[PDB]
Amino acid sequence: VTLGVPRLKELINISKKPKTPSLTVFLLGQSARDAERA
Amino acid sequence: XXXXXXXXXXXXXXXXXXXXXXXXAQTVNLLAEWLIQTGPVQVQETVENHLKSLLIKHFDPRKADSIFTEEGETPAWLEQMIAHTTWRDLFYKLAEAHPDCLMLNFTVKLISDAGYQGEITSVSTACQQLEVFSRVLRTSLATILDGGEENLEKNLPEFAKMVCHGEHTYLFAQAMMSVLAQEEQGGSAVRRIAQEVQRFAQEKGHDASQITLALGTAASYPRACQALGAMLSKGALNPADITVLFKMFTSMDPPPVELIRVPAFLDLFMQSLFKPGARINQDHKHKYIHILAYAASVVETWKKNKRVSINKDELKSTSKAVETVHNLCCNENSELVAELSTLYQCIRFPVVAMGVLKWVDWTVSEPRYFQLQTDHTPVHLALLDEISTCHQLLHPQVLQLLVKLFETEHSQLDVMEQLELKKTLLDRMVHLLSRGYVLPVVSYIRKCLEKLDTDISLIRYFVTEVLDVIAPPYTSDFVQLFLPILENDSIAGTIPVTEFIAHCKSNF
Amino acid sequence: KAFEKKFRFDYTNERALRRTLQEDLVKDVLSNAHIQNELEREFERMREDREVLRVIFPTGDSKVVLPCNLLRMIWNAQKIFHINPRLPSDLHPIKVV
Amino acid sequence: SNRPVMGIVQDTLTAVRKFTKRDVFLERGEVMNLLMFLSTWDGKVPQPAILKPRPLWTGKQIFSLIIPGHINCIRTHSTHPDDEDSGPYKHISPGDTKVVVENGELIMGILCKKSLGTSAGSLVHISYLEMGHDITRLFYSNIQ
Amino acid sequence: XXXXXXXXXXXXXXXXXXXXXXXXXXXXXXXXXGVLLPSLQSALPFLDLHGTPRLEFHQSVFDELRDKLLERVSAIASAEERYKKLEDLLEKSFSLVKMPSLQPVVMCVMKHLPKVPEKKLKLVMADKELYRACAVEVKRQIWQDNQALFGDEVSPLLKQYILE
Amino acid sequence: QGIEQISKVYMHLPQTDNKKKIIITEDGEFKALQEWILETDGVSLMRV
Amino acid sequence: AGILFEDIFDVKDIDPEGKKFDRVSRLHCESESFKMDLILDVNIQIYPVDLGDKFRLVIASTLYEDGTLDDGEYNPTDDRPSRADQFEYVMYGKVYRIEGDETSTEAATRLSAYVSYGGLLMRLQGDANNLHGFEVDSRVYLLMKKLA
Amino acid sequence: ESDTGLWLHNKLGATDELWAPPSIASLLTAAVIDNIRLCFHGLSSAVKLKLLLGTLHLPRRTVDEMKGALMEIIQLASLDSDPWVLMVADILKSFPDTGSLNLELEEQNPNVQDILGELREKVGECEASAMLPLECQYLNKNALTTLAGPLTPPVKHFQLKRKPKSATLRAELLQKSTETAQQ
Repeated sequence: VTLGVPRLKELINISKKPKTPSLTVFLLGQSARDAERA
Repeated sequence: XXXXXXXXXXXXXXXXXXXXXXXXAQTVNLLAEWLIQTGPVQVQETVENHLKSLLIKHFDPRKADSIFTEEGETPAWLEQMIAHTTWRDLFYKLAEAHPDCLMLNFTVKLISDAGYQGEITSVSTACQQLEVFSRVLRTSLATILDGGEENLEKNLPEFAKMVCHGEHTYLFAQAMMSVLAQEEQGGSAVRRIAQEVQRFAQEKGHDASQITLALGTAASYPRACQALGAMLSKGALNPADITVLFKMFTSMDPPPVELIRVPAFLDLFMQSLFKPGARINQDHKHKYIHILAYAASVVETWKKNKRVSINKDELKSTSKAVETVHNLCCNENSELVAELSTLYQCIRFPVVAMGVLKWVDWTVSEPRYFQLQTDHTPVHLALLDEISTCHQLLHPQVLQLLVKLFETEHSQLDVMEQLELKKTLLDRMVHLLSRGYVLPVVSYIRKCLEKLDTDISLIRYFVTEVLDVIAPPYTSDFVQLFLPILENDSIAGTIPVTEFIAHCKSNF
Repeated sequence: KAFEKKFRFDYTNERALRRTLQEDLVKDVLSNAHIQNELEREFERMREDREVLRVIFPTGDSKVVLPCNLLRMIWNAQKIFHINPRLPSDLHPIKVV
Repeated sequence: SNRPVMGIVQDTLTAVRKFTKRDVFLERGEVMNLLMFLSTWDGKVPQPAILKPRPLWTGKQIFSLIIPGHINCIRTHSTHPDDEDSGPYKHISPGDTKVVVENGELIMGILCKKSLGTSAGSLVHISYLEMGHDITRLFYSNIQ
Repeated sequence: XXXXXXXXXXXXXXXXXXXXXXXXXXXXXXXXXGVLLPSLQSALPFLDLHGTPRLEFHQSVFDELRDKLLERVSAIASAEERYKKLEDLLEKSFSLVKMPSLQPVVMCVMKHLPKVPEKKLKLVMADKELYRACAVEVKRQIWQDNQALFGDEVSPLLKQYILE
Repeated sequence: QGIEQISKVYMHLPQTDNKKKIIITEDGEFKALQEWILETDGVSLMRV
Repeated sequence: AGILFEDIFDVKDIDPEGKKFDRVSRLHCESESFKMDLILDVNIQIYPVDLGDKFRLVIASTLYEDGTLDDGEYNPTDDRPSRADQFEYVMYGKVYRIEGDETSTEAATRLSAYVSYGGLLMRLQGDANNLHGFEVDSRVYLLMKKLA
Repeated sequence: ESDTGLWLHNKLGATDELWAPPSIASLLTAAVIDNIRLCFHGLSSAVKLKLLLGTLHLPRRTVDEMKGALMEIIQLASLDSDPWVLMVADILKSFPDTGSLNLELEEQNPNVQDILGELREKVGECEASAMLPLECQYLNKNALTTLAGPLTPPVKHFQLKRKPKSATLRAELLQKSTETAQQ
C-alpha cells in the first residue's frame, strides 16, 4: 500500500504504472456475509 | 344524562338547546356491519381502543373519588368494565399515570381479587397494597416454578425488578421465600429463585445482605453472623472475619454449614482467590483454603433439630486441590502444561472447577491474550472442555463464557485469525453440546443465524461438526430447534446432511 | 422516533407548552390552526431535508464544515441577553419559522 | 485547514497549564505584578476568589482577565477521563479537566494545547472568529 | 336531511316526544338511541362527571370511522370480489343521498367499474341537482349517458376559442 | 482460473466505517454491517 | 438581607477519588436538617477541614448586611460592615449551572446549583424550595464557619 | 431535634425512592429513636417503612444496647392502619431478641395464609428437576446427595456415534503433559 509522498506523486502525475495498484471488491448477497462464498 | 337534565328543568332556553342537541349511533352500526361484510373483531377492537383513548385523554383526578364518596358499590360500570380484557388495561394505565388515587386503587384491588392479573406495571399497580402485591407475586413465582430454567433465564429480569421495586416488596418476597424454603420437598427451587432475586438486588446497587443473613436462620451465633454481614456488605474478603470464622469452625463444636454455604460469599471468595491479579498472604492462605474446603466438603446429617455426623475426610483432598490450583493461579508464567494432569484431577471437584472457570474467564477475557497465543487452540479452552466433561452444573457458565468470547470483536487479530478463533470457540460449543447441554447451544446458534450478523461459514461449520458426531434417534425438541438452521437457504445449498434431512422428513 | 420527538413541535400538550412558552403565545399556538399547519409544514420540510441529508451522506457522519457556528451563536445570544432557561420564553414559534 | 496556525508555545503553554490548575493561588502583590503585563486591562482589580482568611486570587481569574470580550468556548483537557462526561460530576469536574469559558471568563478547566493550541475550535480560534484579528493579537501577547 | 331508517327513527322519536307528558319516554328514547355490547353505558358516568358532551363523542367516532378506514375502503376497491363488495357498499349508501355522503360517495366511486344504470340514472339526476363531488366517475357517466358532457366540452371549446 | 494481471487477492472485514456497508434500518437508524470485501494486487475493473 | 442560602453541613468525605490537587480538597457534605447534598472545593492549606467537621454554610448575594449591591471589584479599604467578619472562610464566585429533575410537563422538585469560585467548584443538590435564590450567571459569596 | 418528625420527613420522606439509604446507620442514633418512640404517630407511611427497614441495617451492638425502644417502635407499628406497616411490624417483632426476623406467620392476616397454603401445596406436589440452588454448584457429590438428593441425569437428545474431536484434543494434550512431566 503506497502512501505519503510516493503515492501523492503517483496521483499528481497520471502514472500508467502505479507502485501498488489495487481493487476494492465489494460482494453482493450471501457472499458478503459468508466467508466460504467470499 | 340528557334525560336527567330534561327532568331537572321540565332556564328553559338552555334546557331546550340541550334537548335539541341530544335529539340531534345506528349509522355507526351500519358502517360496522358494512365493514364486517367487506372485511369483524378488528372493527370492535379499534372502536374500543378509540373509546379508551377518549377516556384516558382528558383527566380523572377526583371525579371517581366523588362517585366513591357514597362508597361506590355500583356494579353497572364495574362488572361491565371488569372482564372485557381491555378496560382493566385502561385502569392500569390510569393508575400508573395518577398514583395514590383511592378509586383507582379500589379498582386495582377489585381486578386483583378476581385473579385477573398479568400486567406487571411495577411502579404503581403492582406494589401499592399488600393483597395486590401478594397475589401478583404468587402468580409470578408460580410461573417461575412451572416454567423451569428457560423461564428462569427469560423471566428473572422483569420479575426481580418488580419484587425489588421497594425494600418492603423485597422483604415480603424474601419472607415468602424463607417460609417456603423450609419445606421438606421443593425447597431447593425456592432457595434458588430467592438467590437470583438476592443477586439481582445486589447488582441493582441495593444492600440485601442483611435480609439474607436475618431470614435464613444464620443469626444463631451473633459473632459469626456479624462477621459474615461485614463480609457481604463490604464486598471484599477481610482477614479479621476469615480468622474469626476459621477459629470458630476449627472449634470443638462446629456451627451449622448453612451460612458458610451462601452463594454470594462463595462468589466473593472466587473473586478474592482465583483472580490472577491477587496476592493472598501466606498467613491467611491456608485459612482461606480450609474455609473453602469446610464450606464445600462436609457431609452433615440432620434430623429436624440438630446434627450428629459431620465428615471431614474429603476436606483434606479438597484443600489440597484448591491449594494446588491457587498455586497455579499465583504462578502465572509456560509451566502450566508441565503438570496439567494434576490440574485435571483437581478440576474433578466442582468448587475447584468453578474456580478454574472463573480464572479462565479472567485470563481469556483480558485483551491481548489470543494475540499472544501461538498454538491453534488455547490451553484454557481445553480447561473449559474438561470442566464441561467433569461436571454438568457448570454448563450454563461455560456457555455464558463461550458466547461472551464469541460475541467479542478482536480487532488486534487478523481476519482469518479471528475466524479460526471463532471456530475454536465453536468447537468448545460443539463439545458442550456433546456433553448433554444441547438445547441452549442450538438456541444460541438460531439466535446467531437470523437476528445476528455472524458469519454464515461459522454456522455451516457448526452444522458440519454437529452432524459428524450425532446419530439417530433424535427427540422432537432437538429436531425442531436444529431443522430451521439447516433450511435457511444460506446453509443447505452449500453444505452427511442428506441422511439427517431424510430422517427428519420421515420421522418428524 | 427520536427525530420526531426532538424536531416536531408539539402544539397539543398544553401544560408542556405553558412550561416552555408564555400564556399569550400558548393561547395563540393552541387556538390558531394556521400556525399549527405552518409548524407541521416546517417539520415536513425538515423531514425532506433529513432524506436529502441521508442521500448526501450515506455514512452517518454528521461532522460537516459550515460557515456560521450556529450553536456558539445561540450560546452567545443566551449570554448577551441573559436568557433564563428555567423560565417560559416570549418567542413565538411562528416568528422562528 | 480552517484553524489557527499560531498557538501558545512551549514555556507559555507549560506554565499556563500549571497556571490554570485548581490549586493555584496568588497573593495581592503577585496579582498586581501580573496585571502590569495586561495590555487590555481596564484598571479594576477583580474581587478575589478567596477573601478570608487571606485575600487570594486564583489563576483562572487572571486568565479570565486575559480572555477577551465575551467569547464562549467548551474544550477538554488532555488528561480528561472518558467516563467523566457520562457518570456523575460531569459539570463539576474532580480533575478540573473540562474547560468552560462563559462570557469571556474561565469558569473551570486546565488549559493546554487542546484549548490554546492550533487546533480548530480552540480558544484562540473562537477569539479570532468572534473578536477579530487585533483583539486576538492582543490576546496572544497578553497570554505570553 | 337524510331519511331512510335513521330518518324514520328520528320521525318516530319526534312523534313520541310530542308533548303529552311521558318523562320516562324521553329517557327510553335516549337510551334506545350506545351502539352494541353495552359497555358504553359503563363508560357514560366516566364522561358525565365533567359537563357531559355526547355530540363530541358521536362526531369523534363518526370522524374516525370514516377517515381512518376510507383508506381500507380504497384498498378493497383496488377483482370480482372487490367489485361485488363495492357494489354492495354503493347499494347500502344509495339510501343516504340526502345524508352527508362524502365517504359514501367515495366508496361507490372507488368501485365504479360496474355502472349499475338502474340506480345510475337516479345517481346522475341527484348529482346534477346537488352538484356532487364525483369528478371522474360522474364525468364518465355524463359522457356515456347524454350530451351533458357534450355541453361541458362545448363550453370549454368556446373558452379555448375566446382565449385564442 | 481467475483474471490476468490480478496476482494476489486478500479478503478482510473492514474496521473503520469507511468501507463497512452502512444501511438505514426500519426505524431510520444508521447501522454498520460488517461484510467481506476483497482487496487485490493488480487491477482490471471491467472484468471484475 | 442578601442571603440566598442558609444551612449547616457535616463533612462526610474528603477527596474520595483521591488528593488530586495538593492545596485544594473536595468536600462531600450533607446537611443535618434537609436533604441537601453539598460538594465543595476549599483551600485546605489556609483553611484545614477534617472529616466529620460541622460548619455553617451561607450563600449570599452581597457581604453587606444592608443588602446593597456589590460591584465585584476588590476594595480592601471599604469600611462598611460586612458578613465576612462573622465567618472565617469567605469565597466569591458565580453560579454557572442550575439543573434539576424537571420534565416537559412538571416542574423541578430537586434542584442543583453549580457555583465556580474562580475555578474552585461547588455543587449544591437538594430540594428546589431552598435553592430558588440561585439564578444563573449571578455573583454570589460563600460564607463558612466551623462549629462545635 | 426540636421537630423530629419533620427531620425524618426531610431525611426519609422522598416517596420516589423506597430502599433505605446507606446513611440510615448514621441517621438512626439512640436519641432520635427516643424521640420517634414518642412521635411515631405523626409520621407518614413511606417514612414509616423507611424507618422500619432501616432498623435492620443497624449494627448488632446498637440493636442490643437499646432494644426496648425498638420493641416500642414495633408494637406501635402493629397498631397502624397500613397493611405494609402491619406486615413489617409482624415480621420485625422477633428481630431484637435473637437476631432473626419472624417466620411463624400462622395466626395473622388470613389472605396471605390462604395464598401461602394454596401455593405451598403446588410446591410440595409439583417440582421439575428441583431447580438446584447456586450453592449446590460448589458442592461435591456426597454433599449434594445428602443436601438435595441424587442428581438427575441430563435428558438424552441424540445417540452419540463417537466422541468429538475435543476428546482427541484432550488425549493429545495429556500426551504432551506426559512428556513434559518427566522434564
